Amino acid sequence: VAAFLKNVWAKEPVLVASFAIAGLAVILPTLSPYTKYSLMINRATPYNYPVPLRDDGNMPDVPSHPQDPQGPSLEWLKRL
Amino acid sequence: MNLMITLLTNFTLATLLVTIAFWLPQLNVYSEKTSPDPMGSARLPFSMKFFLVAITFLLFDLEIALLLPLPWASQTTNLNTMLTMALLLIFLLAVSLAYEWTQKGLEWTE
Amino acid sequence: PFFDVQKKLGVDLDHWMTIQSAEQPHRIPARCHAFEKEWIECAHGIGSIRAEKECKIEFEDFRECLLRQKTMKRLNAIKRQRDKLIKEGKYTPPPHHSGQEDLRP
Amino acid sequence: EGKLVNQCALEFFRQIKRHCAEPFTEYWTCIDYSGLQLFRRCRKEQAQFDKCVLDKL
Amino acid sequence: MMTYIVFILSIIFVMGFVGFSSKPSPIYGGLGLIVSGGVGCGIVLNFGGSFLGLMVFLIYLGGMMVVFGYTTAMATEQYPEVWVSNKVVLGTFITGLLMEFLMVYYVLKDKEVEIVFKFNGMGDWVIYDTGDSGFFSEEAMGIAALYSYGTWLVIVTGWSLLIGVVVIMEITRGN
Amino acid sequence: MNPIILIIILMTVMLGTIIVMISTHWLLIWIGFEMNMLAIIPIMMKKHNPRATEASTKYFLTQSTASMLLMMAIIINLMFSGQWTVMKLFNPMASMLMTMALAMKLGMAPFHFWVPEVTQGIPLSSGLILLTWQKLAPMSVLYQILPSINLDLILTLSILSITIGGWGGLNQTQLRKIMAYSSIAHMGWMTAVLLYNPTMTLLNLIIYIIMTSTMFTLFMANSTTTTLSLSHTWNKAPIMTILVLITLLSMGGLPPLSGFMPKWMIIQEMTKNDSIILPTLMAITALLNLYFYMRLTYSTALTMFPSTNNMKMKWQFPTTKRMTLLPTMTVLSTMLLPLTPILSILE
Amino acid sequence: MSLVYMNIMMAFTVSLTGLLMYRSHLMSSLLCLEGMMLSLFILATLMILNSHFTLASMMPIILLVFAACEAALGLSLLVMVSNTYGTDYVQNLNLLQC
Amino acid sequence: SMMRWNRERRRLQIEDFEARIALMPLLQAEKDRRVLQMLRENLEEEAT
Amino acid sequence: MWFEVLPGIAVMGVCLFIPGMATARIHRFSNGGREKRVAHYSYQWYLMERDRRVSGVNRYYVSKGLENID
Amino acid sequence: MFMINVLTLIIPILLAVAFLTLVERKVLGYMQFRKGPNVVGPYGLLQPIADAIKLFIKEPLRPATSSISMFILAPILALTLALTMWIPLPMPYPLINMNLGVLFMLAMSSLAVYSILWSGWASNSKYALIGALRAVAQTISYEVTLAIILLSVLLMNGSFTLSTLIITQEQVWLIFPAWPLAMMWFISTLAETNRAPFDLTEGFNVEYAAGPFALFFMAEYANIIMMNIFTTTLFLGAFHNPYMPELYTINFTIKSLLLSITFLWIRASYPRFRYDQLMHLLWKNFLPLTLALCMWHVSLPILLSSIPPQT
Ligand SMILES: CCCCCCCCCCCCCCCCCC(=O)OC[C@H](COP(=O)([O-])OCC[N+](C)(C)C)OC(=O)CCCCCCCCCCCCCCCCC
Ligand SMILES: CCCCCCCCCCCCCCCCCC(=O)OC[C@H](COP(=O)(O)OCCN)OC(=O)CCCCCCCCCCCCCCCCC
Ligand SMILES: CCCCCCCCCCCCCCCCCC(=O)OC[C@H](COP(=O)(O)OCCN)OC(=O)CCCCCCCCCCCCCCCCC
Ligand SMILES: CCCCCCCCCCCCCCCCCC(=O)OC[C@H](COP(=O)(O)OCCN)OC(=O)CCCCCCCCCCCCCCCCC
Ligand SMILES: CCCCCCCCCCCCCCCCCC(=O)OC[C@H](COP(=O)(O)OCCN)OC(=O)CCCCCCCCCCCCCCCCC
Repeated sequence: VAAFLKNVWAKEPVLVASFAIAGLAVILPTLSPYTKYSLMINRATPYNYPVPLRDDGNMPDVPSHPQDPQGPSLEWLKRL
Repeated sequence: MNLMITLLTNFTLATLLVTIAFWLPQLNVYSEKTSPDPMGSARLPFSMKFFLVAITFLLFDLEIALLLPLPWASQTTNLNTMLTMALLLIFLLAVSLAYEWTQKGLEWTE
Repeated sequence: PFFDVQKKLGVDLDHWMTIQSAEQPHRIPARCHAFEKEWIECAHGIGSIRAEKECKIEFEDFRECLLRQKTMKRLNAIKRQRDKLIKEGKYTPPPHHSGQEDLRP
Repeated sequence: EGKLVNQCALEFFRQIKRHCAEPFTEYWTCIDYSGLQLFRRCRKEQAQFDKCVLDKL
Repeated sequence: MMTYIVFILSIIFVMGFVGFSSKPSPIYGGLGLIVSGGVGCGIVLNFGGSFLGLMVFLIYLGGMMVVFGYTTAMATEQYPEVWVSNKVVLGTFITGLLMEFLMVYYVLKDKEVEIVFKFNGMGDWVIYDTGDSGFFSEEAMGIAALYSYGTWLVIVTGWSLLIGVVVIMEITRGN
Repeated sequence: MNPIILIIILMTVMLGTIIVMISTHWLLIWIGFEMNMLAIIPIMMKKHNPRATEASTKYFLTQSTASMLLMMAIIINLMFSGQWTVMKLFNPMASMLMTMALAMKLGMAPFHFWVPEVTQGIPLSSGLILLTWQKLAPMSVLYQILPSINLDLILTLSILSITIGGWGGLNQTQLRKIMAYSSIAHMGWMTAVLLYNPTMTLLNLIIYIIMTSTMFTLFMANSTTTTLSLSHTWNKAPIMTILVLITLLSMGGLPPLSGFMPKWMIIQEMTKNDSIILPTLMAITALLNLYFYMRLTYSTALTMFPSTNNMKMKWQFPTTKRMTLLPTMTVLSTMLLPLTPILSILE
Repeated sequence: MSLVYMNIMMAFTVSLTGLLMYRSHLMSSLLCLEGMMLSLFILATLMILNSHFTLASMMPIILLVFAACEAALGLSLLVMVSNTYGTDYVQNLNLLQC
Repeated sequence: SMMRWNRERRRLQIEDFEARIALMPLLQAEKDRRVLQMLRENLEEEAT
Repeated sequence: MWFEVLPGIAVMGVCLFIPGMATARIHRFSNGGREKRVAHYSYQWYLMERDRRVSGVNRYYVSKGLENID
Repeated sequence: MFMINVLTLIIPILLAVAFLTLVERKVLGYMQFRKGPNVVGPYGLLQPIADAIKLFIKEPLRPATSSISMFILAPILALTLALTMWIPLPMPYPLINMNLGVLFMLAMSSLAVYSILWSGWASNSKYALIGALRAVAQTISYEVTLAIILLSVLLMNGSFTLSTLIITQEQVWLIFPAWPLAMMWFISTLAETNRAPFDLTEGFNVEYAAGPFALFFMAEYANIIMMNIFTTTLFLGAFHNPYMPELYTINFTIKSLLLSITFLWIRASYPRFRYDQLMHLLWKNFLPLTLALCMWHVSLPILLSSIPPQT
């Protein structure tokens, strides 16, 4: 499992490089901390119009102006 | 519109250069020549290996046709599913390549 | 033999591509989102036999939204009458259909 | 309501035209040059327009 | 004249199949199908289907019709044709193709305008630019959704392509 | 063929039929038919002889034409309905195209002209698959689109299929072509009762698959492909002699055997709907099938016996062949008629 | 119905009539079959782009890929025929008359 | 380097999209008045 | 010696420099001294046709500023 | 005004292809310890003009063609696809600015094998047909890794736009995160155009005259210059100031000349592959590494949160 690895690195380095790159491409998106930021950036990219809501009277988490405190903020994206 | 004009101008320049290349030395009255290669009168034998590499091109080209919208699919919200299906398509292209390997399909044009 | 595995197990294998009114990427509407939504909500759950004769108005509105055969028929009628009146010399086109009016926005 | 939009947009631009028409003109000319109209090519004119707007308005 | 252009291409498209459904040869059949693929791709591209037209070129024409011409050229043993000096070897080609465009322009006659003008599409047919879409081709994002939404579709398609490789390698063995 | 590759290809055939059976979408119907054809093409070429390549070529041409006509019917449905649910079709042009395409995939007449050829070109197990498993997917689509199927067209195809599958069985000594014309006649029987009671369609399908599988399993157990080669069964394995022929007496449609179970039930659903002439004509043609197949029964259980001397050597060796489910399928293809009201499980 | 759809259907039926009257070769049959597939691609594409139905835009590519794989299968069948007789003639494919 | 620059380009894409979002009410009101102008003109010329 | 290849390389380099310089100067000539408007998307084309309508002379590249509002 | 722009693209392409023959013969001269042409013009600057006037009045071979139409449509298609590959190339702004210029170029280069195939069948020779089938198999083989490498690189771009590819590389060259893709791309473009050491046609279109051979020749060299410019834009993308586009134009011109002379310097250095050895190079060396790097450049912007913008 180690002498076989040295043998296949001696005979066929192309397939060893291919299986190593493919194995890292499989495992490393889960072992990474920055993978969640890909999800967050792709879900915070505004392709549509943010259709507003009628104010029924009791919605504390929804702002009234873009320059309000509450609302989803992208301080993490500006700073990183 | 500009693309169609550009294609038409490229086609016109191509046909003009072909027409000049055929009609300009046919001004010459050089000689009418007679008496018409590694085979003289042999038929063509078919080769199975050339057809195998043509169909291998076609099947991997279909797999590439599936792989083509990946720079657009990177922008989606369901990145775990998108990554799984992208890796699954490239893995199936690799499994098709390994099956082409081990059944001696890539031999004498390896 | 319609073995509805997708309703037994609770998987969505091909329901998402089926109708236009389903969840589209980036919330893109179809051209006939309202008409197909009304034909589906009309004809839901009552079966095909009742759905043919009891939702024909919504279905014909949706078919005419798809093919636009009545709208193309109406535009051909109006354009034919307009061409006949321009040919007879009994009508003149307005400036806002001839191209001398410096469009709105 | 749409006309209300077209009532409030003009009063947006008039309030730029009374106070800060020249940094705004220098800014939208550099916006107007680019083919894709990049914000990333016009940062000093953006800083001048934002500075003059935060001051005068 | 320029308005009816998709319709014009469609007419040429129909005529293109009469190039090879009459079947003069498999090689000229492939040539007529390539020309028909190009003009049907022009029909696709003139509705804003840019990616699908480039799939016609890249996968149908440059991917598959290459293989059809390749397999045809490994069969149907060839023979020479007329090879006199330039009054035959290119002059007959130019007169024949001018008669082909004469046939293309020749069908737009009084039996055509009774269908064209009574059922005028151009003016109200091509409606792909009906309003705004945004910062994205809707057709591009619909093809992009093959990976997030089309999980089962990609599974059965990749399985069919793997089985296609296996099936071709089993039937083309002879043993 | 590599046995792992054989298992993968057979599971792909089953997967294509299952994708046609479970899908609510037309593209997946088309994908399942494409997968089914693509995977069944090496099953026909298991032996690599020119008759299998000819059979696979004819099968590819017919099934590909049927697949393209199916996709044109789907496209015309998307015109006149804007949707993709596998339900009734919203244009009788698309209905006629899908009915013609499914009749081509089943090999119903007048699109029957590939069924006795291809079944002749291929081995007995691949012919078994072609005449049992490949019926299941187009009959499932016909089960799911019957509010749009034209009555006159499906009855025309049904009675033409029964007449041509009847008069095909005269001039044949090949067992595989006789099973193919029996296939054509039984598909006419199945699509006769489709717009009246599709439970009897599924009953006829299950009884047909059981009888066809019993017959092909007996043909594989004896390795006989012609009538004249079947005629030596009495001297080699005498228990094999009658089971073929009581199963074929079932396949004609003859009481008290269970092959009388479909046709009678079909008549039992067509005299309800005031059609008296049409089941009368179809079952007179079934008696014509009895005529030719009873002549084959006389050929094997009686007159044309005589043996050759090398048969004496076959007496010193039993069948080591897998006769898989052959007693079960032989019991289920004859003695099922006293359990005829089991058909309610097929609703 | 509509006009350009009628043209694409006319091409489909013309390549069908070429696919139903064989002259000499099997390659002519495969070419008419793939002209049918091409017309199916064109007509599906114009419907899907017309209605702005977004998720079906992957459908013609699917309709391409499978069917192109189908064509590959057909080409391989032709090759095996041309390895037995030397030509791809459909009249060499008549041994299953008996 | 591609990490930092693709992240910055995503921030620029969000800035351009917010410019679009801030302009969409005016463009939608002008689009509404555009189509109603043209349909009223088509109605009056249809009536004459 | 080795610098003898440089006239041909220079001629080929001028022949490659001419198309890009040419299309940049034509884009600045036909668009009011500026770049050509890139409309890859429907929003860019919508703003572009809005410019063509607000300019009044059927030309998108005539920019109307604050002088066109009161 | 647009036709002026089309002519100022297509005439300097033909002049650059004409003088590429001079640059090739001079650089291959000095690398082979000899001189290249210097007698005809001053330092050889009239050798392309003399060669062109020689080839365009040379006798046609009176070809025994198996077809008229494919014999005429193979040089026509070769020149048309040689010219139309240039129209989306951003220099820094292309002739046809299209959203899918990369995919357009991949499609129009995948269509370029029909000139080879129609030249092969339009000859009566079975040996020329066998050579044409081998060339077609080689070219469609290497188009696979063209497509996969090109896709893997454009996973860092955001879209198939060639002008966006200039915006992508404003901070770093794209050869730094993608040099294995760069070197396999470069050998793959070397093997597309049947360029040495992949030139087994000199180891199919000899049925033609010398004039139509000059047409196939100049289409091949236009493809060489075009793929060098496309590789320059794709991996060594230059700095661009929108107020002075000539900086980008001179910069990618110098890089394109260096990469074309790198083709000229590869062809004067190596022996040819045997045919199965370059099929081994594609199907058993470049294709596993290329698929692994395709998986890598899919999954890498997801794990590094470096997913490029769509627009
Ligand atoms: C874009 C601008 C240009 C880019 C650069 C290109 C310019 C330089 C050109 C030089 C001249 C080329 C002449 C022709 C070349 C043709 C022959 C040739 O070289 O064939 C290719 C050769 C072929 O090798 P071969 O032919 O010797 O192999 C023999 C094979 N067997 C034994 C089976 C017979 O090499 C390759 O295929 C390698 C390609 C590049 C690989 C890059 C890998 C990067 C590293 C990955 C990770 C590895 C470690 C493992 C994981 C570690 C993790 C930490
Ligand atoms: C799980 C991650 C994703 C994996 C899938 C994606 C992979 C991308 C690359 C696809 C490659 C497709 C083709 C692979 C075929 C493998 C079989 C093979 O090549 O066997 C033959 C070979 C012996 O060489 P030979 O036969 O002589 O070659 C002819 C020329 N001389 O035999 C060999 O050379 C041995 C080759 C197999 C063993 C290689 C081991 C590499 C290990 C690298 C480190 C660990 C990586 C982690 C994953 C484990 C991978 C095994
Ligand atoms: C509502 C109902 C829904 C549907 C219900 C279920 C429908 C089932 C339809 C079954 C169709 C089966 C077709 C045949 C099996 C498929 C695989 C196959 O062919 O296996 C046979 C196998 C091949 O072995 P091989 O080595 O190739 O033999 C040839 C000589 N060398 O081995 C042999 O050749 C050995 C010989 C015996 C093979 C017997 C196979 C019988 C299988 C069918 C059983 C009966 C049907 C199922 C039960 C009733 C339900 C209808
Ligand atoms: C973007 C860059 C593109 C660059 C392309 C051009 C590259 C080459 C640049 C110029 C190189 C030198 C050209 C002159 C070569 C020598 C010609 C000459 O003088 O030949 C002498 C010959 C004999 O005449 P005779 O009078 O008898 O001499 C005895 C002395 N009394 O008399 C004659 O031969 C007669 C006179 C002929 C003169 C021909 C000169 C060359 C023509 C080139 C045309 C194309 C130029 C570029 C066009 C596009 C740009 C404007
Ligand atoms: C043997 C015959 C002769 C052989 C030599 C000549 C033919 C072969 C060589 C030339 C090939 C022609 C290719 C034509 C289409 C190329 C693809 C294409 O149009 O892509 C560009 C573009 C898509 O990009 P995108 O930015 O999305 O579009 C603008 C959106 N804002 O889309 C557009 O810009 C769309 C522009 C309008 C549509 C153009 C339609 C062209 C005419 C129809 C096809 C003509 C060729 C037919 C025969 C082909 C034979 C191979």
